[PDB]
Amino acid sequence: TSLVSAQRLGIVAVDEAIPLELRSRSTEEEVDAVILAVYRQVLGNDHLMSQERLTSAESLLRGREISVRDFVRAVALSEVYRQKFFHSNPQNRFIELNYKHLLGRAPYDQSEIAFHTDLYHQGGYEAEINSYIDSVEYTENFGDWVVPYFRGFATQRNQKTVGFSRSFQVYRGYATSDRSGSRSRLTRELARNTASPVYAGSTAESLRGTSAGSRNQMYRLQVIQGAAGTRVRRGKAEYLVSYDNLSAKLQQINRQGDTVTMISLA
Amino acid sequence: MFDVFTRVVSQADARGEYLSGSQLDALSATVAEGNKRIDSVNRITGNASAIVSNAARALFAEQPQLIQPGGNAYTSRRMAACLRDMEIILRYVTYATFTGDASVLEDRCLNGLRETYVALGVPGASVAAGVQKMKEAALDIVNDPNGITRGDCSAIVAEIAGYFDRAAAAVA
Amino acid sequence: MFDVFTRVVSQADARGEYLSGSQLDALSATVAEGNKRIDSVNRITGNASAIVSNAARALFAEQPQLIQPGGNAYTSRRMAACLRDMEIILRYVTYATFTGDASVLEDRCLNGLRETYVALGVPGASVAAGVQKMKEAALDIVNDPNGITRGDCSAIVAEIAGYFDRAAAAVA
Amino acid sequence: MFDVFTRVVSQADARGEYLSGSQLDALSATVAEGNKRIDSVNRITGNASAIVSNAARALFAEQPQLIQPGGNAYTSRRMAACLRDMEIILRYVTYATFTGDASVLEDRCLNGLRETYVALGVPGASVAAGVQKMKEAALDIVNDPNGITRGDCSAIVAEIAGYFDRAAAAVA
Amino acid sequence: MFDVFTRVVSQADARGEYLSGSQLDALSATVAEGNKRIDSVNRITGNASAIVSNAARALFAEQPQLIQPGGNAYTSRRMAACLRDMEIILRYVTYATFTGDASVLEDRCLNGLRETYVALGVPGASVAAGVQKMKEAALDIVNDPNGITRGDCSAIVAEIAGYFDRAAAAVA
Amino acid sequence: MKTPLTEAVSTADSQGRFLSSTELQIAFGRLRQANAGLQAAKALTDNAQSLVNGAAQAVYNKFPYTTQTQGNNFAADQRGKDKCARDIGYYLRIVTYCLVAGGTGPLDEYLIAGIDEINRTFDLSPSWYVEALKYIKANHGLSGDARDEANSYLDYAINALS
Amino acid sequence: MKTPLTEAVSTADSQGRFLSSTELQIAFGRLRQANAGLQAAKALTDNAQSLVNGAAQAVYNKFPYTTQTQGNNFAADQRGKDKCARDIGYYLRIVTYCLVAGGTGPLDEYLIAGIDEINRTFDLSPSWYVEALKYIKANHGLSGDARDEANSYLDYAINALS
Amino acid sequence: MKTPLTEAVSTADSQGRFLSSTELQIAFGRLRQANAGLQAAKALTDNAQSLVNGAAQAVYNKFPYTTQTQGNNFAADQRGKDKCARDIGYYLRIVTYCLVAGGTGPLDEYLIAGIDEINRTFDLSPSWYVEALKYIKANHGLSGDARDEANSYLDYAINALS
Ligand SMILES: *[C@@H](C)[C@H]1/C(=C/c2[nH]c(/C=C3N=C(/C=C4\NC(=O)C(CC)=C4C)C(C)=C\3CCC(=O)O)c(CCC(=O)O)c2C)NC(=O)[C@@H]1C
Ligand SMILES: *[C@@H](C)[C@H]1/C(=C/c2[nH]c(/C=C3N=C(/C=C4\NC(=O)C(CC)=C4C)C(C)=C\3CCC(=O)O)c(CCC(=O)O)c2C)NC(=O)[C@@H]1C
Ligand SMILES: *[C@@H](C)[C@H]1/C(=C/c2[nH]c(/C=C3N=C(/C=C4\NC(=O)C(CC)=C4C)C(C)=C\3CCC(=O)O)c(CCC(=O)O)c2C)NC(=O)[C@@H]1C
Ligand SMILES: *[C@@H](C)[C@H]1/C(=C/c2[nH]c(/C=C3N=C(/C=C4\NC(=O)C(CC)=C4C)C(C)=C\3CCC(=O)O)c(CCC(=O)O)c2C)NC(=O)[C@@H]1C
Ligand SMILES: *[C@H](C)[C@H]1/C(=C/c2[nH]c(/C=C3N=C(/C=C4\NC(=O)C(CC)=C4C)C(C)=C\3CCC(=O)O)c(CCC(=O)O)c2C)NC(=O)[C@@H]1C
Ligand SMILES: *[C@H](C)[C@H]1/C(=C/c2[nH]c(/C=C3N=C(/C=C4\NC(=O)C(CC)=C4C)C(C)=C\3CCC(=O)O)c(CCC(=O)O)c2C)NC(=O)[C@@H]1C
Ligand SMILES: *[C@H](C)[C@H]1/C(=C/c2[nH]c(/C=C3N=C(/C=C4\NC(=O)C(CC)=C4C)C(C)=C\3CCC(=O)O)c(CCC(=O)O)c2C)NC(=O)[C@@H]1C
Ligand SMILES: *[C@H](C)[C@H]1/C(=C/c2[nH]c(/C=C3N=C(/C=C4\NC(=O)C(CC)=C4C)C(C)=C\3CCC(=O)O)c(CCC(=O)O)c2C)NC(=O)[C@@H]1C
Ligand SMILES: *[C@H](C)[C@H]1/C(=C/c2[nH]c(/C=C3N=C(/C=C4\NC(=O)C(CC)=C4C)C(C)=C\3CCC(=O)O)c(CCC(=O)O)c2C)NC(=O)[C@@H]1C
Ligand SMILES: *[C@H](C)[C@H]1/C(=C/c2[nH]c(/C=C3N=C(/C=C4\NC(=O)C(CC)=C4C)C(C)=C\3CCC(=O)O)c(CCC(=O)O)c2C)NC(=O)[C@@H]1C
Ligand SMILES: *[C@H](C)[C@H]1/C(=C/c2[nH]c(/C=C3N=C(/C=C4\NC(=O)C(CC)=C4C)C(C)=C\3CCC(=O)O)c(CCC(=O)O)c2C)NC(=O)[C@@H]1C
Ligand SMILES: *[C@H](C)[C@H]1/C(=C/c2[nH]c(/C=C3N=C(/C=C4\NC(=O)C(CC)=C4C)C(C)=C\3CCC(=O)O)c(CCC(=O)O)c2C)NC(=O)[C@@H]1C
Ligand SMILES: *[C@H](C)[C@H]1/C(=C/c2[nH]c(/C=C3N=C(/C=C4\NC(=O)C(CC)=C4C)C(C)=C\3CCC(=O)O)c(CCC(=O)O)c2C)NC(=O)[C@@H]1C
Ligand SMILES: *[C@H](C)[C@H]1/C(=C/c2[nH]c(/C=C3N=C(/C=C4\NC(=O)C(CC)=C4C)C(C)=C\3CCC(=O)O)c(CCC(=O)O)c2C)NC(=O)[C@@H]1C
Repeated sequence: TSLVSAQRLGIVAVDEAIPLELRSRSTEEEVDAVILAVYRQVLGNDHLMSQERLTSAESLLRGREISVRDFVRAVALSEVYRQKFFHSNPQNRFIELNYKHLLGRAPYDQSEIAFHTDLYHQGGYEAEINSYIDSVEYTENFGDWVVPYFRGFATQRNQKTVGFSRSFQVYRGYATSDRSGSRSRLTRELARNTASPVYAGSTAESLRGTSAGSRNQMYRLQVIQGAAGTRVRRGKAEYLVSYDNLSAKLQQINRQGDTVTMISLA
Repeated sequence: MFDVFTRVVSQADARGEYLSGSQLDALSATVAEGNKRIDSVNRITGNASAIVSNAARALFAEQPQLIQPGGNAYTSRRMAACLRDMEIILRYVTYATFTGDASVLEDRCLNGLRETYVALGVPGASVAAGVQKMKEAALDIVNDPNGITRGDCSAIVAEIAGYFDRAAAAVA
Repeated sequence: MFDVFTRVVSQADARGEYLSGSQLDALSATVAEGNKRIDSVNRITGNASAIVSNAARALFAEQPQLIQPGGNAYTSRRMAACLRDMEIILRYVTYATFTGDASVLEDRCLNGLRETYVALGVPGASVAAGVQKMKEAALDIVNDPNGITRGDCSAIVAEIAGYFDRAAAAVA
Repeated sequence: MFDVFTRVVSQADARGEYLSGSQLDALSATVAEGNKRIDSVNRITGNASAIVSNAARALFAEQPQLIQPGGNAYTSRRMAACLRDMEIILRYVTYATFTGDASVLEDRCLNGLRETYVALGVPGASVAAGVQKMKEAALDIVNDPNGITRGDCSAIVAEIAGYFDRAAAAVA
Repeated sequence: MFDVFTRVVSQADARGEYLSGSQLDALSATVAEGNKRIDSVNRITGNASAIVSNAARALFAEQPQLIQPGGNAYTSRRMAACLRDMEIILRYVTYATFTGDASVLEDRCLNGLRETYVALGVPGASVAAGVQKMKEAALDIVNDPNGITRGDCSAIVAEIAGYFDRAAAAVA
Repeated sequence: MKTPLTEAVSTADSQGRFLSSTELQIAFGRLRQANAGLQAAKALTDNAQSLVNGAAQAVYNKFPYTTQTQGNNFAADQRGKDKCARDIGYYLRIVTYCLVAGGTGPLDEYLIAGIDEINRTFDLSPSWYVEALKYIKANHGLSGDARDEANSYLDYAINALS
Repeated sequence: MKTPLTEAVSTADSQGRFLSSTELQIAFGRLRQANAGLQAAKALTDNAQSLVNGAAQAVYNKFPYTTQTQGNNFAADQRGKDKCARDIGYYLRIVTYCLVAGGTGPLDEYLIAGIDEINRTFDLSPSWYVEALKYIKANHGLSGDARDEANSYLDYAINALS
Repeated sequence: MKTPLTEAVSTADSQGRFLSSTELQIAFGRLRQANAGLQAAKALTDNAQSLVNGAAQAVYNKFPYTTQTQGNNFAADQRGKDKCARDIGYYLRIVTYCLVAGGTGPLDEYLIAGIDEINRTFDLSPSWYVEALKYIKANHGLSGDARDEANSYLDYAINALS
């Protein structure tokens, strides 16, 4: 997005990224750059050890035996990808990782989860991975020669608006990676077809003044609450409390039986 | 909240403009409808309990899954909450009618209601159905020609229908 | 994921220590149970389809609300998903039995499953009931003395029961 | 791709020898021409839209069959593509001028272009003619003596003319 | 890919026949060789780096043109690529030894390698020579009688030699 | 085909790794099993006709409508009885391949993949084949390791069909 | 963590399959090996100090410059000698893990992944560690399957360094 | 082959753009540098025999065991000294290319890419070449921009080796 919003949201570097295409008669440097970009994208920006590199697939790409899309698929099917993102993750976390890594977006609806859980149950891991790379969405955005890149922060034809808000759950900043498994932050909002506020970059910040206690820190607690006391006006609530009152607030929420969905510094 | 008059005022102040003759004339016409507005509010209010309970009974009859064990309206506590929500919505609809502006209904009642209902598992589409039943009963009551000076309330009745429709659309 | 061996290794490496003679003996004792472990895995696997379908039939007979129209297992897609979940849980329990460590079951199957079911409205208590039915049929299959070298499998059977119990706890 | 420098380096390395004194002197002469090369790239670039649109207009006037219904540049998508190709070729010509080596033009623009046009049914001979018209206007623009430090640019103009001739030949 | 067992299965299936007693006995004879097969894979694997590095030094000593400037193994990338290719071929020979069938080596490594090297300018004959040197050292390593239960590994050594010869013949 | 040795190499190849001790242990595991598998294959092969005939009759006994109803999918005529025996023979023969190969590879490759579509298209009940497979489990006469491996493949097919 | 049991499940999980005879055979291969692995681990563990000391000395002898030359990367002082003996001890300890685990997993994860970057950054020669590993091979005193497996891990580390 | 002129076009081409003032300014940057680079390349080239022999002896002095120890990787014989002298000459010659090209392109393409595997496979210490490159840095006699650009490439090679 434009500087005014991208700066607040921590996505300036994403906005200025340029799709990388492997051209005919590319140099050795250009192939090297492409291999690096694929590893960064498909492996979610993990530090890649030399022992983990796909020696053979790299050779074939460099020899123009296989396309960039073939090389993306080789990496996605590799044991490295499996160990990083599949063997230690629940399925729905695995699926959103595939959407981030391979399509550069967040899942749009629960039925995408259902489709891919069914496909894994039917044809296993390879069939699941191939669905992303062979999809119309992959072919029309990246084709055979362009390295995948994150798309979720830009208006895409045939996207859902909530794809933009959800992007911030799966993209956590430039200096981040999908390395620790874990659970999906998207589970509830996918299942119930809703959206969640975007607290990223500097949008989590809230004013302190003289009301933020001894450490001048506020914490934002997002809860789901019901009336099991004073009247509850909203099923979803946020509380801003200082560090000194944070234990009391948790205990209050806990005593009321309400669910904490997220807590972060404000 | 805004009423029919302050709504026009707020727009004019932002433009730095006196209200125009046409706008003043439009408000004059609103004033001429006042007695019929008042009567409609009084008629819905006077029948509020019947409207809510009949709509609720009709709703549960058509959607028995709501009150079967495990249903969202099952147990006294959830049945009570459900009846309260029906009353709440009807009440704010009457507020909007009284003020002649939807802002009270939108700000105080509908804003966030879909979000509340999804978060807590309340079947919004069933709330919408009940609202529609309350709409039909209230409009019948408003339109009843007995015991009232005869006249044409179609404009106020249309405005009231718009408020119920907003309420139904907001919960689903 | 860890197996019974690498579980001990990982703990030892974090402490910078060689495995103690006690730890090696305990692992040697694990090896001595290896054939029973394999037999239990083979037996459960050979009866997977019967185990899942029988438990599913019993579950729906015991809990008819699941398959009534509007129920969570009504419609072919949801019924198919339900049968799939039963099979998935059984499959990872066999994995954990095979490896002698729960990490595969916990990481791949149970982690976040409760939240998934709550989010979707899948009745986790019913899933737990289904798991319990699968467990009982599984352990009987494992313990059947017919057609196998006779011996005491009580330890393996207890370990397997622990995996089913962990699954049942997790979903509800 | 290569530039005028790395072209010499690459040949030197294959022979395992340092650049001769005359090769270094020759590159020094290339450096002495750097400002004129930069000016020519800037001048063509500044007039790119005019160069393309004028040559295209001249081409269609000279070759009306191209734009008649059924002609290859008929329909907006085909005309659009034709204009794009003219600009692509001009752009890569400037790249070659900037670097001082044809490798960029050959590798990234002209490689496969004849086969592309043959497969599409694009008349390659008409493309070559359009490239000739772009060449003509470009060299006049580069040689325009006004508003620029005076000097002899004939060498750079010859080098540019070669790149255009290379492009025209690759299609025709 | 095939292993020694599934190679026979696939042929039998193509004819719609059970394996004959002669075929099963042949397979049983292979089983008897299994320990020797495993030892040979282990020995080659344990010395893979030395086999490659010594074979490469010996090849560049006999064929110094490969490592002079402009030679095909000159520059670090080409030298590293050359050493990689040697290790890849050796790796696939151990796969074939391990499976007891040449398909993995042929399907994945050799099929198309000649054509690939021709297009790259890689001297296929020099590659074959290097494969020969690796073969000779590898067979000596397998045959080392020290530190192993003595026996006749002539059959397994002949098979391994055949795999090296396939590799050598496939490049030149 | 999926067998202990090819899967070992396939995994190693994808990692670009030489075979290590893990793969050697897989090979040893195959060797422990091979002779019993080869013995099971010979025993099933020798009694193939008896098993196939017996299994086919077991199906007819349990599903008598198959020999009484006219239709392309049933065995009321000699044509269907021959189809049926052939099919049961296929299951039996491919099971012996699995014992030779040491895995479900042959079943997956030649029979199981696509069987759902075949049975649906030609209106063949998978319950028929389950019964035939159960008969074979009950009559092949194997014991010990040979019995355990054979039954695992018979059950693998049975589970695939249900 | 490459290990026979984890590999078997990893593969089956990737395929979304129950464990089959292929994986059961893998488990048998492990069982055939495990006791020898544990015995080797015990023997290396009990002799840990002598093996590490001997190995470090064998390196110091083969590369005397490492004891004579100043620098953070050499063993001229006690600090460097400590670091060196510590490193060789890491190699030995993790090798015992491989014997317990039944695969190179522990070497892959704990030691080998990234070792190239460490040796280059801190200017440590792989040949030093190769000598240390050669000594351990020549002096662990193991025999039989314990020897074969332990050497496979010692050679795996050696090959990874060269 | 990274150089200012190719990088400018590569960037613009990736964006489908004509060259703009940005790329023009890169060219001016190249021009400002090119004459000093060409001067450095001549100076290095004319003294190459001395710099290479001097650098090699500096390696031999700093690492005397390289001239005393038998082994294919060491220079105790004439064969190794010729290999060592050749290798240092490669570094110097390719460095002069970087001065001609105005970037590290030549070092990246011809030398750096794959050097880790070579040194590891043939057991060559990168410290030897670091010392050789350090000798050249102190003995090429350049000043001004020729010194600064030339040292950047020698430093670039050193950082790649460390
Ligand atoms: C549509 C709403 C129906 C309708 C209404 C209607 N009402 C009037 C006029 C009046 N109604 C009142 C109301 C009240 N007087 C009171 O004391 C109270 C208690 C607080 C109330 C609610 C009044 C004061 C009037 C004005 C005097 C009169 O009696 O007429 C009209 C006539 C038009 C007007 O604006 O005066 C109308 C049309 N009539 C219908 O037929 C609809 C079913
Ligand atoms: C043939 C190409 C025509 C021609 C060219 C020409 N140019 C110069 C000299 C210069 N031109 C520039 C250019 C720029 N300065 C900037 O700041 C930018 C904007 C990004 C540009 C494009 C510069 C810096 C010089 C040097 C200073 C000067 O003005 O002299 C010359 C003179 C010789 C030289 O090589 O410098 C020439 C000949 N001259 C003609 O008559 C042709 C029509
Ligand atoms: C030709 C290859 C050489 C040769 C081999 C040979 N080996 C055996 C027997 C065995 N070898 C092993 C191997 C291993 N055991 C392990 O635990 C591991 C580490 C993972 C390995 C590699 C085993 C288990 C045996 C059987 C028991 C034994 O200790 O002997 C033989 C004997 C014949 C047989 O089939 O067993 C032979 C011949 N012998 C030579 O002389 C050749 C140089
Ligand atoms: C509790 C699980 C039941 C039980 C088990 C049990 N099994 C054994 C021994 C063995 N079981 C096997 C298994 C297989 N061999 C094969 O070839 C296959 C197919 C791949 C399988 C699954 C083996 C190899 C053995 C060892 C040889 C033997 O037949 O004895 C025992 C005996 C103890 C042991 O550890 O060996 C036992 C107790 N026994 C019961 O009574 C329970 C109902
Ligand atoms: C115009 C009346 C107001 C305005 C608009 C504005 N919007 C954006 C950015 C986005 N708008 C959307 C919305 C959608 N994308 C979709 O795909 C869909 C349909 C499914 C919708 C509804 C999104 C996702 C974005 C962000 C991503 C993108 O920009 O492509 C901007 C740009 C903000 C920036 O900083 O770039 C603007 C300006 N702005 C006003 O001031 C008006 C009130
Ligand atoms: C070293 C002084 C300290 C230390 C570091 C450490 N970091 C990680 C892991 C990661 N570091 C990063 C950071 C970046 N990645 C980027 O791309 C960028 C630039 C935009 C940065 C700054 C990331 C993303 C990771 C995670 C991904 C990955 O690990 O591959 C580790 C590894 C932790 C682990 O293995 O789990 C370590 C050790 N650790 C210390 O103890 C020092 C204080
Ligand atoms: C029986 C003693 C007399 C009687 C009963 C009667 N009840 C209703 C309607 C309702 N009954 C309930 C009660 C409950 N719902 C709950 O969830 C629980 C807590 C677990 C209780 C106790 C409710 C909520 C209703 C209204 C909604 C519904 O119909 O379910 C009726 C019908 C009333 C109507 O208007 O439909 C009747 C007839 N009536 C008698 O005459 C009996 C003596
Ligand atoms: C009845 C037709 C349906 C139904 C209702 C139902 N609602 C709730 C809970 C809440 N309803 C609200 C709504 C409001 N509260 C307010 O203060 C206002 C603003 C003026 C509104 C609009 C809220 C906030 C809640 C949550 C807090 C509370 O319960 O008071 C429930 C209970 C949910 C639960 O299980 O806790 C129910 C049952 N349920 C149905 O099945 C009908 C379709
Ligand atoms: C009738 C033609 C024959 C027959 C029927 C029969 N069906 C079942 C069990 C089930 N039937 C279904 C079907 C559906 N569930 C759905 O949600 C929908 C889509 C909306 C369909 C079509 C299912 C899912 C079941 C299993 C679960 C359940 O019992 O609800 C049975 C019993 C099977 C069992 O094992 O219990 C029977 C008997 N049987 C005949 O013989 C008839 C010719
Ligand atoms: C059956 C006894 C009960 C039941 C099940 C049920 N589950 C879902 C949906 C999901 N179940 C899972 C779980 C997994 N998927 C995996 O891949 C794995 C790991 C390998 C697990 C544990 C998931 C992820 C989903 C959501 C995605 C999907 O739909 O596939 C449903 C469907 C819910 C819906 O809204 O469609 C059902 C029906 N339901 C019952 O009523 C039984 C008690
Ligand atoms: C008429 C309303 C005004 C007008 C027209 C005008 N057009 C051109 C030139 C072109 N017109 C087109 C348009 C099309 N070509 C197609 O193939 C199709 C789709 C089927 C369309 C709509 C094109 C492509 C050109 C350029 C090439 C050509 O000349 O054929 C001109 C001349 C422009 C020039 O520079 O020669 C004119 C004059 N001009 C007016 O002033 C009218 C008000
Ligand atoms: C215009 C002077 C003439 C003309 C052109 C014309 N070209 C096309 C289509 C294509 N042109 C290219 C060429 C390139 N694409 C590249 O990326 C580059 C290298 C960077 C080049 C040189 C390609 C690939 C196509 C096909 C794909 C595409 O159009 O994007 C057309 C359209 C053909 C059609 O049938 O649509 C046309 C019309 N046609 C004339 O008549 C002029 C002589
Ligand atoms: C070394 C003894 C000889 C030698 C080798 C050499 N090979 C290449 C380039 C390639 N080699 C391959 C082969 C494979 N890649 C794989 O992944 C596999 C397994 C499927 C094989 C068999 C390929 C594909 C290439 C091209 C791509 C790449 O460079 O990686 C080179 C490089 C040539 C060049 O860079 O131009 C070399 C030097 N060369 C000799 O002179 C020796 C005889
Ligand atoms: C000198 C500082 C020390 C030394 C050198 C030495 N090097 C080798 C062998 C090789 N050197 C290289 C290096 C390159 N080859 C290239 O193409 C380039 C890029 C242009 C470089 C930098 C290579 C690839 C080899 C191996 C192949 C070959 O034999 O040429 C040796 C011999 C190693 C062997 O095992 O034969 C030696 C001796 N040795 C010392 O002791 C010096 C301190």
